[PDB]
Amino acid sequence: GIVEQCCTSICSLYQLENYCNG
Amino acid sequence: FVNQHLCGSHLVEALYLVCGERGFFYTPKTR
Repeated sequence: GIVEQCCTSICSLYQLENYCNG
Repeated sequence: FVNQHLCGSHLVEALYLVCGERGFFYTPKTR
């Protein structure tokens, strides 16, 4: 789901905001 | 800032800090 989108590929502050809303 | 790798408890800690005073209201789980 959400962990892979920062774990197996890099993520941004805008993604770290979205993971709080999802 | 530049985009970075984060997994598990470090991905939770980073999303909680970027979400400021909100974060999760419940205990965290990997998804």
